[PDB]
Amino acid sequence: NDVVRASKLAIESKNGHLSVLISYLGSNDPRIRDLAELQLQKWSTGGCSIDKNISKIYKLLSG
Amino acid sequence: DEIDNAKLIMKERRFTASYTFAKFSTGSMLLTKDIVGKSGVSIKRLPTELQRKFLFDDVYLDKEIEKVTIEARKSNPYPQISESSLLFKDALDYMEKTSSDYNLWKLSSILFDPVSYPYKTDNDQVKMALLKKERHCRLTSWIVSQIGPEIEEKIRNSSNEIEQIFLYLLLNDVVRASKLAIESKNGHLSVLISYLGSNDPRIRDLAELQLQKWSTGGCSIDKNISKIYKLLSGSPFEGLFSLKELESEFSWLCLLNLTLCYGQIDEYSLESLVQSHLDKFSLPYDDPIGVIFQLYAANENTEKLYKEVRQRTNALDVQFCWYLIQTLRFNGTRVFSKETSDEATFAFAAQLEFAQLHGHSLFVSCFLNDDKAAEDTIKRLVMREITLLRASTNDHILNRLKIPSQLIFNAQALKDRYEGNYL
Amino acid sequence: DMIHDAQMDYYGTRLATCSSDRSVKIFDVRNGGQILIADLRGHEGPVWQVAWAHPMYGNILASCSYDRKVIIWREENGTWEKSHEHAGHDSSVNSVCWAPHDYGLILACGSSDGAISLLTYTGEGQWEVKKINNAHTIGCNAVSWAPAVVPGQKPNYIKRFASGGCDNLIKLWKEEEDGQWKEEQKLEAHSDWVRDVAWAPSIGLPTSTIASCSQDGRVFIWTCDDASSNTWSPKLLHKFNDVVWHVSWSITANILAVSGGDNKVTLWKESVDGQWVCISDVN
Amino acid sequence: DMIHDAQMDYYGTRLATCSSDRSVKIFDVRNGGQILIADLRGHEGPVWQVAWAHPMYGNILASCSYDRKVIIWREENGTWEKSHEHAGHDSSVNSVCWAPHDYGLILACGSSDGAISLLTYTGEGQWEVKKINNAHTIGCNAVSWAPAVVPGQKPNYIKRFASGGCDNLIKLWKEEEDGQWKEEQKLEAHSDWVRDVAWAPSIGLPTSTIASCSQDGRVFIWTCDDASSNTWSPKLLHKFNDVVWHVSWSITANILAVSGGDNKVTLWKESVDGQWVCISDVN
Repeated sequence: NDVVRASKLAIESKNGHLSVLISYLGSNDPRIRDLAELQLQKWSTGGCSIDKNISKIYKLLSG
Repeated sequence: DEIDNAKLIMKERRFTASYTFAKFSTGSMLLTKDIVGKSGVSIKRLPTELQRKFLFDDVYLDKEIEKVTIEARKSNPYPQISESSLLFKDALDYMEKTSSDYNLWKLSSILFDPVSYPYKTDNDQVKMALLKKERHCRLTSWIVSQIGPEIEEKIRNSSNEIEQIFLYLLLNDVVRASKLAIESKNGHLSVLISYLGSNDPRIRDLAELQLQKWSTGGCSIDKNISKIYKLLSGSPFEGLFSLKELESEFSWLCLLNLTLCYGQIDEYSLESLVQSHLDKFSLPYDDPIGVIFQLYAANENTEKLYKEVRQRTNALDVQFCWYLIQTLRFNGTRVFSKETSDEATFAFAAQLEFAQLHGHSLFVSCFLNDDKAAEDTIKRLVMREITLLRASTNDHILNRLKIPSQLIFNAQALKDRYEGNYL
Repeated sequence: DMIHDAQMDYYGTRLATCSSDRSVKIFDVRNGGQILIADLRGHEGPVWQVAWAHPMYGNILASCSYDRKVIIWREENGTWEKSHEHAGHDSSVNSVCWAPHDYGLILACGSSDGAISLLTYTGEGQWEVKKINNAHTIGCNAVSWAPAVVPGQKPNYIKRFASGGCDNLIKLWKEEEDGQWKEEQKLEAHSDWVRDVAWAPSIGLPTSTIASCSQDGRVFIWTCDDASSNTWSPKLLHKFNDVVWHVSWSITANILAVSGGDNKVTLWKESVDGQWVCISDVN
Repeated sequence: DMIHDAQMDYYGTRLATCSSDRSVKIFDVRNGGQILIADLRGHEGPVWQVAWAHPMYGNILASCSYDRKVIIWREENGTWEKSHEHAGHDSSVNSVCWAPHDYGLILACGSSDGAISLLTYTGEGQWEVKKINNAHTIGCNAVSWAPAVVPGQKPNYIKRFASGGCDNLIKLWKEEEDGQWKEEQKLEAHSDWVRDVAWAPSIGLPTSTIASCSQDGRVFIWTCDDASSNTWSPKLLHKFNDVVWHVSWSITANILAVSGGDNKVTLWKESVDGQWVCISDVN
């Protein structure tokens, strides 16, 4: 439940787009919710090629 | 016994004892008369007034060319820039992370260098609100790294835990600011601190409607517990218990971090948002990172402000000016005039002349909009320094810049022709 | 002992000089170091100004003098000789200047008698002299050629050139499309002898300027907004409590080198605000 | 290490000095040679300007400082002590100045908080302080007293005194015949912090003048053509590409000593023509 040091890192590694979501993580917004989930569904097509971690994180947004 | 005409001719001409002369020469170097020459022609060269080490290495000038697309203009064959993907970011690498430079640059690389979704979702109402925030974070996430020692250390100072919390909030550090709220038996804070990150009118009114009642006949409350509720009110500076008083000990850039984190007074563009903080406070004199904000703040009047700012501009490096106008111009980011652009392009392209760096001169010069002046300059710059632009400055530059075939041959011969009777 | 004027050559290699001893020396500066090469003696009086021609015509140097004569020195493989001479004026010849290389090869010389000659070049050792009698009242000191601005190929140019004198006026000039020069305008504001006049070379920009200095101790920068109509509005740079001798324009930031006053030399630049400032003093 | 302001005494004998080390030294120059006498330490911060009072009241020296306090040092036979102190301002105190000896013995101090105090003297170790709150926006830097111009005996004077600040305005002031000072006028033209303001002492002549310098690099010489003309028309002396720090008036030829720019110091005299020139550079 440490969003601040989890974001400081997201930016320090050139993985900025995370720091953004990580921001929305603390609150409930259906836009984000669907943007992560509707995204996840598409992620199992032919490109099962991304960190098990980037997904785990989007998963945290699904609800 | 015969220097009498040197008293009549010197006197017939009005030529006084103190007759001195000075004249610049094509090579852009002056010659003032000092007894320091075989004849007495101290040939001083003109000092560049440009200080940034990476300009002297080919890799920069070279690499930075690959970033562009060159195309001959519609009134001659002289090359001019068609498309350039030039971001402040580019510069970051050739510098050291300590200088205010890296700052001034890394800042714009945030304020202006473009943000973007990495996957391919297409809901404009979303992608537009995401970048709107990806930029928001990136900016605070930066200021948090500048006020770092400034506050991180001001906290080793207080046997007043409630004050410590408020200081942890200032670092946009809600997590460690909450861990403390609970560890001191001041739990009700940890709750609000939770709502702090989002906009809920209930909380808003619960803090403000509360504050109003707090000035009746109820004292002994910490200036800090209030300062914190104030952070919930929405606008902390135009508040009923304002925070404008912090100014005495907190550098302005700290307060700003507040207007950007808790200051959402309205759900609108970040640009004008920054402009709001400025309306209430003044700013450090002679500070570039400061100016850069005003430049980002006054979004439509950029050129009007830039020009207006250029009158006390000894802080904004001619090279930066140029670079700014161009990263803004070629990304569609802001509104810049043709007159101002080229105006500041001669500026830079000239320092590079004075720094005997005709790679940069010629390169920058291609940024000229005036087909007349562009041709005009290039013909000059090349005609004079061809040898200097050939066999070793990495061998190609001229062709790399789509210069004209006829001018290369034309001017080149002209010199070999010249050297012909000096050898 | 004391040198008068000294102008570097085109590619920045040689460097012609001349002083009161009637001797025009031509050093050569390959790598910061000076190295005399020739000592062309040929004036019955001190030499005043000197001017190198555009390398487009071999290598030419021209020097004028108080000896009422102007000499043009050619070069033909180490051979520095005289390929022509012109003594068409009755008094001293204070200055010389070459016209922009597009108008061909033309030399403009103003004498102390109040006239001005214009040596044009024709094929071989031949030079015509379309001269301007009584162009100035007491005499002429400075001559400066207006930038080479473009209007069948090889277009006709508004061949202009200014020149200040002892009458306090800085008269501009123009080649009438028939054959001779008629003074396009006079410029008054100087309260004494106009010492030097320098036509600042248009950095492509159409805002043609001109600077002048005189015994009164003022330097004016005549800027003109020409919509086909002469309207040269002078602006004061600075007044020193002594005479200003020469004025030359830098080549890119329109940096005016002001040579006059206290044996010093100053530099100026027009600031983003309209007023001119001193950037540095030279010594 | 580095001294700030240093003003000689009345008869030109002693010479008070002060620098960033919080120490006010009082040398004495009998025959070109310097000879320190006392080192009055008493400021918790660097001392800014210093001012000697008219020998008419024994020998008094007053120094202000960044320590928010102003000290007045008396003298009683080699005895250099403090006969009073005033810490009535919340911030730095940039300057001090004594009113012409006719208005009695009055000290005018402007602080960095935007206020101004006026220590008048009453019989014994007692000093009243009629203060001017919020006289300038960001703060005050210079304070200069208007010349002692005459209108029962010992007439009432139009006790005026100017003062520039950080707000870019050079406000003049006047003692209302009742008790307090009301700013008679504001003077705008400076585009940045007014560094120093100096009321040129009327050489009997009624044409009262005033000069000011500021961070923009301009020095203006404000003028009141006549008396009660309410009018002050600023005129530009010169703009340098760096800040000007101090400006003091010579005493007879109204020679302005301009201290600012390149670590240099220049002198200016108004020429028979209205325009101001540089007479010499100082080093």
